Amino acid sequence: MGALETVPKDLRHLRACLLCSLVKTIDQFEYDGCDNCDAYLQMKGNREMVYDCTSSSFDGIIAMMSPEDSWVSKWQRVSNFKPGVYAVSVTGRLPQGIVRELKSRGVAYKSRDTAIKT
Amino acid sequence: MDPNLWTVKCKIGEERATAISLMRKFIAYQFTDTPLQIKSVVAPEHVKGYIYVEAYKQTHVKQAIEGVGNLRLGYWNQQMVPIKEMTDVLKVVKE
Ligand SMILES: [Zn+2]
Repeated sequence: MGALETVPKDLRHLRACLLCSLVKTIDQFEYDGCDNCDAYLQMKGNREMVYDCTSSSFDGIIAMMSPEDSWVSKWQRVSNFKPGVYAVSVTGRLPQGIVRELKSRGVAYKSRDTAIKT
Repeated sequence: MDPNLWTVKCKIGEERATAISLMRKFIAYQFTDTPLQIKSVVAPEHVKGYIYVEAYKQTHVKQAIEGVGNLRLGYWNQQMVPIKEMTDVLKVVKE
């Protein structure tokens, strides 16, 4: 089920997708887009879109191998996504324009910020 | 049914790298007769000196981490995370 291309290639300039929480390097989002969301986010080939759709501020990682048979994937709401590395919590928000466009297409946006705040 | 979480001693400061290495290992073996049977690995932001491995059986963890240098001091024993504490593994607090 899993693809090696999805896995972060190194630990520098890691970012997490604000829509699905997938973690890859910035160059990998540029090169391949988001493995889960790119039909909707279309960041492949566009660094500016990568900066808008992903965040360098995230907490923890999860190497998700069998999302279909994991308790962790259920808690993290990633059970329908591809095997890959995911952030435990992501700081940030998709731009309003992208959220509105997602909504018009039948995609809801629920924040990947899971942090307990204060 | 749902699997358990197990702690595995890990070379300090190498937790993130090791989780990513196990992701690659899982993918590497997925079309072989010796696949990894673990379900996930968690490296929480501020944890030092171990990682968490999700599996139905402890033996699956041992089998997955065999040969992984950073986990060599965690090879003989893994401790189960008490079920009541499983969401604390994934807790993030921001002041
Ligand atoms: Zn995504």
